[PDB]
Amino acid sequence: ADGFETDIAIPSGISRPDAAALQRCEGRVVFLPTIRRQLTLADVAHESFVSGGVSPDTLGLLLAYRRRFPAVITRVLPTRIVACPLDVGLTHAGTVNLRNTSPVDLCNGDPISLVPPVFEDVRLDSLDLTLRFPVPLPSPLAREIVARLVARGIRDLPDLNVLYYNGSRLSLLALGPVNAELRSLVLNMVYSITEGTTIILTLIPRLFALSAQDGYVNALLQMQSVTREAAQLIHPEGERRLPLYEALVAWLTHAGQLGDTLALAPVVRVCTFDGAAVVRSGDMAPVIRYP
Amino acid sequence: MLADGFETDIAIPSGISRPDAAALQRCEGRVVFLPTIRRQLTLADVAHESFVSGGVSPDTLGLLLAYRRRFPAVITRVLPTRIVACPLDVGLTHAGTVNLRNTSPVDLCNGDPISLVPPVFEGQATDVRLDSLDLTLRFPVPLPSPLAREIVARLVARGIRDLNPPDLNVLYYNGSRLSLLADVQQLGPVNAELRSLVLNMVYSITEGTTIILTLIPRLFALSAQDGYVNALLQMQSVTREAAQLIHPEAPALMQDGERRLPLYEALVAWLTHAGQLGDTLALAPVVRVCTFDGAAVVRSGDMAPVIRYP
Amino acid sequence: DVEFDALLGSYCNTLSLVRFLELGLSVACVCTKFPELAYMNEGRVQFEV
Amino acid sequence: PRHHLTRQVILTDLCQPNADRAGTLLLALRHPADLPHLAHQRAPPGRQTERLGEAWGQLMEATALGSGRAESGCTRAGLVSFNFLVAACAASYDARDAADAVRAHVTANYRGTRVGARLDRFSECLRAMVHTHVFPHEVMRFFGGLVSWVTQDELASVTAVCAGPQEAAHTGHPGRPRSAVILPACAFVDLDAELGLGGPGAAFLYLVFTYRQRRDQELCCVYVIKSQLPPRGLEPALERLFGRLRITNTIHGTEDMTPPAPNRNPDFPLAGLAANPQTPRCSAGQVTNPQFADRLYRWQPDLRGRPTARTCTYAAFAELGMMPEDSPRCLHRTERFGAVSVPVVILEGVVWRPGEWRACA
Repeated sequence: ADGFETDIAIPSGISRPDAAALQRCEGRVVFLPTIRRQLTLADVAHESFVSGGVSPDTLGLLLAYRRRFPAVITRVLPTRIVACPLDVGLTHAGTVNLRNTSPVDLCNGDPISLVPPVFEDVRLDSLDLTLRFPVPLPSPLAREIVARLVARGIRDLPDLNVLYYNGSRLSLLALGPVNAELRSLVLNMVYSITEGTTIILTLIPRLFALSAQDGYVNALLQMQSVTREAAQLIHPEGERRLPLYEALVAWLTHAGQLGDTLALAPVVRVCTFDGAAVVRSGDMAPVIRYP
Repeated sequence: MLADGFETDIAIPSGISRPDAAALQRCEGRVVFLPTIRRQLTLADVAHESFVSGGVSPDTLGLLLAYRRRFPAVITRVLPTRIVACPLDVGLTHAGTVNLRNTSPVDLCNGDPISLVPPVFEGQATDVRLDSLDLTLRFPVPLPSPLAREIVARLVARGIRDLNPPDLNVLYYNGSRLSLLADVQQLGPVNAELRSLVLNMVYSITEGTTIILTLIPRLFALSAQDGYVNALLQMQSVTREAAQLIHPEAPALMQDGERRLPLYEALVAWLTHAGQLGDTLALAPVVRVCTFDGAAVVRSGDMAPVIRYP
Repeated sequence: DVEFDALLGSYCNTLSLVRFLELGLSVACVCTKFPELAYMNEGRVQFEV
Repeated sequence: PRHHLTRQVILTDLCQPNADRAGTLLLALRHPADLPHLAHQRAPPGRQTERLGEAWGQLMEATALGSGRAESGCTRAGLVSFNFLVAACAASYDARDAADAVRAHVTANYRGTRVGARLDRFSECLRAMVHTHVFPHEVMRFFGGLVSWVTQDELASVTAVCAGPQEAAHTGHPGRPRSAVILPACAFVDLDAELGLGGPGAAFLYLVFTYRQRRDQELCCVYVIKSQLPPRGLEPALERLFGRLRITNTIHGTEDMTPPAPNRNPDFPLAGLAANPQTPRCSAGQVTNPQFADRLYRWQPDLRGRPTARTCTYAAFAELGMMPEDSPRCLHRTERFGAVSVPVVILEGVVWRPGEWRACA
């Protein structure tokens, strides 16, 4: 009846406790390289995300998830792990149970993006691999939480550990590893932000100059209108060159690169039906993607 | 999205030179801009002739502002009577797969978002004329998302040169070399791209960005102790010779800083304008490639499956 | 060595269907079934005293 | 065709599905326990701090005087019906005759006492949403249209359609099957007239809030706009209508916020000191040491008086749905709602696709 399911086969040699952890492993977000009817399990494992040389940090998964294709695990047989890919196989059927690994209880009608477990781990010794499951927390919190955790590391060079959602406290602190694991996300902010705020500053030297309020808003509104006075109110024009326009392109590449990573697109929405209004931690939530 | 999908019939006038009929069967997958979502349209509304401005032929840079006001659709199958295409803003097909025959000098890989770009490249321009019907067809070049963000960045920076009375032309991908053309840019559409920058430029500047300017002398010392930080500056940044001259210090005390978070207000407003700017200048990358049979590279001139994004 | 387990029996439930007429709470009722009700708007009953 | 139902038992404090019968918009909320300190966290400096929760407190205190619906419970109100929000912001529409006509049955056809006390207070909460700077489009979120509703005293069961066609869901009455979209005429504003662009095609429905930021009375207006533009093309059209609102939000709204002592500063010498080779520099190892940083340039930016994009905010939008026909069908009728007649725009064949919000600042 034109159903579509991926089948992730487990290589043989499984220990009896590792099969029970994968029995417990349930409906969660699992990534894969390409959509295919059959797949090796080594693509699913965390070892498949390496760039070097280096086991990837918080930043490199966010690069990877746009290249990977998210799927949600269905029933778990001992021989195969059956999962359906979200971006193709779901749209014809619309039928997924998803379990919270989240600390945050879910409301109805939310859009759901997904974050690597930076907030904070299924490990297999007999298969010699680990499995990281991302955290499906809602997308308005997702733009908040990433901006909170970056702003923590900025202070290392008012308490940031406080978040409330629908009457529930959160504690982002839970220090040692997370501050060092996230450090690459901090540096690409400060490189992109400060390079912008010098080039914009370089083209218009009167921005942080005159005035504090008046001449600034005077220069703002004339720049803000649709009228054809655009270049006449912006530009300034042995002695060496500042490569401004060679730095504009390279900055737009790097700042444009963070666009696809830090948008955290709404892959999943929840429509509660024949169940509770609020989906709590450890519950199976019903899942419907945009048609 | 509709359940059965939505398709538009672009009607062909019956005056047909027969070699042009066999030339339209090579159109099997291309990109076609529709102005509306009328289910029946004409070839006159498709071609470059109605696509002109009032009295002015559009240039290459300003052609993007005509694109984002239109609806890019993909041809599925060409009949002798008409041409069937599927819009991308509308829910694209029944199954969810559109086949795109590529007109690209760039190879494609799996899970690459595709924005679409005018013919810019020197010597590799691709047009199809219809001498019987007096129709000229410009079919845009599908490209991966960073290269589409690069070529827009190259061309816009080119126009800001000519507003003031060397060099930056060539970009690289997979080590290969390719160039692009610079004839003229209309001074109007350069101003609109300029203003679309500087509004979103200034909107990324908040009171917390005052603090982050004072972290600039830390990075230039930290880039000497770590090789990863040194590879970000790229030897050409403005911040390097700004760190060698300007030593800023933070304004203190803040107004009402007891209650608030200056850095957090800076980061959220930065992501909504500066990080959003890849969507502002060119059109949105609606399309990415997801091959159902495992293959790394789709070669240049071959079809590729398409699944929506995001 | 010889060791083994075994399943000694397996027991079920018998859910007896309760006809409402087997209840004599129907003696507080006048039960008549419509062929359809959801088509109908407000109906009413007249009394003459 | 494929369509998705939702069920969520929400109160009838600010919704009356007994009144607003079938095919009206619904809006979800953020369970206002999150609200009060976010206004204490995300407001611009110099403004009033706790005006939001105190105004929101006066709503919850005036929700139910009789029978004692308490100020906090396990089940909390999450849904606001669309005709309530129109009647909330009803003082700001252009057509005053139809504006009070929406408010007419809101005060009458609802189930409760002193409904007009809620209306002037909920709008006062919306006036307190913008000044305390928790924007309602961060709080409001789209919820589906009604198909069936099981009601009782205060709590009620709501069945809504989150995605797919508004038609194809079964009502529950086979006597009166499939329903259509009902909207008041005060909010339905086309852009086919005010851009003069006729012709056939499909259209994209859009929810639009409006924000007039001032230390005086602040406003709210909700519009369901039928347009042929994408979200990639809606941004100049919302600017051309509301351009004066864009100017006043730049100029005003930043009061009170203390400027620095003028003026700071004379401009940066990055372009001036880069050309001359005699200017003193420093290596990577020399910086963050005091002696090498003595001879360097000192540069103190001040930004306290800046009117920035967070306070330059005007109207915002999100995707609502399509009209896939060649020509859309918009009828203008009046219905009861006994015995109050309301100017109502009826939409035909709406297919629902929500989207994320977007600020046009």
